[PDB]
Amino acid sequence: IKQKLETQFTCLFCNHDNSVVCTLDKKNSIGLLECKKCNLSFQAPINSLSQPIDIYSDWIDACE
Amino acid sequence: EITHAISSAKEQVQEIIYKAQHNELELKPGMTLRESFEGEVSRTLNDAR
Amino acid sequence: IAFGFADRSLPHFTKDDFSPESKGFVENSYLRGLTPQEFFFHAMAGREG
Amino acid sequence: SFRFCLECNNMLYPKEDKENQRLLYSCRNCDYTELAEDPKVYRHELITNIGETAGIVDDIGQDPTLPRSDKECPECHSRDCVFFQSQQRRKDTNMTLFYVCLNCKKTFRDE
Amino acid sequence: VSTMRDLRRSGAISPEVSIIRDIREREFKIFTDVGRVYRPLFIVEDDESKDNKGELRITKEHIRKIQQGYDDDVYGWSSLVTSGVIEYVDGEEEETIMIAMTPEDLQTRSLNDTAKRIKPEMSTSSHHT
Amino acid sequence: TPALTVYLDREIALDIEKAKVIQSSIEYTTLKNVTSATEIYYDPDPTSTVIEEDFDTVEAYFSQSPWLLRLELDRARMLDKQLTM
Amino acid sequence: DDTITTEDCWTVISAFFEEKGLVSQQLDSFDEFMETSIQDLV
Amino acid sequence: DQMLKRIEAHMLDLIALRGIPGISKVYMVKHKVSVPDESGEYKNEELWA
Amino acid sequence: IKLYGREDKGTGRTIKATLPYVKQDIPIVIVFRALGVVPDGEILQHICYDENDWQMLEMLKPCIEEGFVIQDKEVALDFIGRRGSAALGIRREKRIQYAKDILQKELLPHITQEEGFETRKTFFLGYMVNRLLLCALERKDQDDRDH
Ligand SMILES: [Zn+2]
Ligand SMILES: [Zn+2]
Ligand SMILES: [Zn+2]
Repeated sequence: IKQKLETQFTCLFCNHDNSVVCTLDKKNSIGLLECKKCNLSFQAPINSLSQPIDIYSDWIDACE
Repeated sequence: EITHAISSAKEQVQEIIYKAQHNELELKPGMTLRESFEGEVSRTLNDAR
Repeated sequence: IAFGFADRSLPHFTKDDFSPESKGFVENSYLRGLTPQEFFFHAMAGREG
Repeated sequence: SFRFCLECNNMLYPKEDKENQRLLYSCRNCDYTELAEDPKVYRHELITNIGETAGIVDDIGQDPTLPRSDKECPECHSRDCVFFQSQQRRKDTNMTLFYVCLNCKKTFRDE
Repeated sequence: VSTMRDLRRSGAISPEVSIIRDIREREFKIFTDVGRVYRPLFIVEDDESKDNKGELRITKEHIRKIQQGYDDDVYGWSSLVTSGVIEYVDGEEEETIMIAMTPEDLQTRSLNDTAKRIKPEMSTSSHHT
Repeated sequence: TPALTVYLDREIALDIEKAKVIQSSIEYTTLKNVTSATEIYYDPDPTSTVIEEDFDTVEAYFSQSPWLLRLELDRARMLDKQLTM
Repeated sequence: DDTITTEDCWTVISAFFEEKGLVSQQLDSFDEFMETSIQDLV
Repeated sequence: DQMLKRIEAHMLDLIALRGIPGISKVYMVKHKVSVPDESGEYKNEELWA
Repeated sequence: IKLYGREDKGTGRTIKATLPYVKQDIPIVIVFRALGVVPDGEILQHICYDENDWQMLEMLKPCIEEGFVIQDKEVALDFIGRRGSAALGIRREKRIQYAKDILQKELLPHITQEEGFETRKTFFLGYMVNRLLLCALERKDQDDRDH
């Protein structure tokens, strides 16, 4: 079951807080993120030990 | 009289231990080896007292 | 009386003694007066009560 | 008794060899695989009697607190040695005292 | 462990430091913290290379001296501890020591009074050290 | 302290053996009790086994994935509960 | 070296108490604190 | 390979051979009860339970 | 150190450690790797001093099973730092050193705080887990909290 998490993470690009959703897709070991203002999304494989913090950190690293 | 009664009770407990050591003491239903062993020795000592 | 120490009640006896005195049988009566270990065991019982 | 590779040090996963009908032991961080000497894979039991004699040490005799007995030693035939019961904390442990000598320290029972 | 205990009794180690030896664990611990609890005990000679085995290290000489208050070539309890007859012990160290209730037990006894306490049987170890 | 007091039949209440049978019936002994060991042997050949513990027995009894789930049982438990393997 | 009587033990205990006393632990702890502890904290 | 172990676990547990579910153990308790007799008196009668 | 799992409930008996200044537990193998012993052979030999005790091997095996996504010091440390109870967005730049700090210090401080002495910390962790399992094997009694 996909969970849509409106986590308190801020978006780097759109200068808005709480405009980031770090969705979880463990079925195919995939990461999804939805933004609310600039609507940007990040994709990355995720394992059993990965968590929205890990996805957010990997997103930050990718953006930089 | 009472001293010899105490000696007899102590001897009974001695032999009970000697048997329980050797896996020859009967196992009381519903209780394990140690628990039945303790219950028996306690009954013996209370009775001697 | 539990084996609070390593495999015995009080350090004075050797390890793994199951005899009455070795686990809390006060042999004498008050008039005779208890021996030290037995006095300690009696103290345990009284505190528990 | 699970083991690893001698160059990768990761554990070996038993993966079936469909083609040759043989069991292999292949790691995952490397391509190092070897033969399977015994078809055993996983072995679990409910009636366990292991650990009774696993508590054997050589420094037991010198300890004064260890009791002293009168039983005969089949190896040394001495008359000054100690004894002890199993160190199993399971609720099904018995009172079979593991008599021990001071030269061979053989665990034998006086039943 | 033997030599360390010797060093402590000689005074070359602070007595409150405890030399605990664990056999069934094959471990050997020592402690020097603040807040441990300890009590003294006589040192019964136990090495089977002399008559004194099974006999107290302390001797009438020491009692006479302590009465005097000055040793003959202030001689107090500290002199006793440092001289090799008394050493402190804590609960943890107590874990692995066999004690005689009184000096009398240090010698095996041989009666049957009707109005006095009776000693424990203590028959589970036919040999005592 | 969950506990039941079960009254037996008048005939069985005075009958020790039928009381034993009834008790054995009610007693909720599951296969976990009887089992003694569980070992997974990889038997590549469905037609036979490479293990001497039952090779003769399975072969005499004879006349898919090869993974085999082999479990042992304790004779005492089965005989005491009177149920056979 | 004859047997050590009970009065010998009482002698030893009297010497002990005279050296240390009753509240020796309180005073030893406090004096050690004043001599060393405070300085090391700073 | 893991599925075989999972089957092994589910087997060791979720199979019931005999007896009502929820009965760890049963005791062959003996009982004594007052029972009326032919003459009208009440007589003891040992009964299993 | 908490021995998670129940009897045929909780699936494998995973061991998840608790560390200071964190909001979530960590598997034992991960902390083994993040402290210098990344390979499994060193890890098992340090934890285990009774090879014949197959029960230890199979009971720590689930940790090995889940301890394969991490294979080096760095992702292990970031995993640790990714749950460092710190701010959000310390990135792999400073988060790795945050993890290295929280591991060198704040952990077993009574042993040491300098670098190049992780051998002591790993040996101590191994002893701790060995004792914990032995208690989990009921080969010795749990220490009496009133002792
Ligand atoms: Zn945005
Ligand atoms: Zn590999
Ligand atoms: Zn021998």
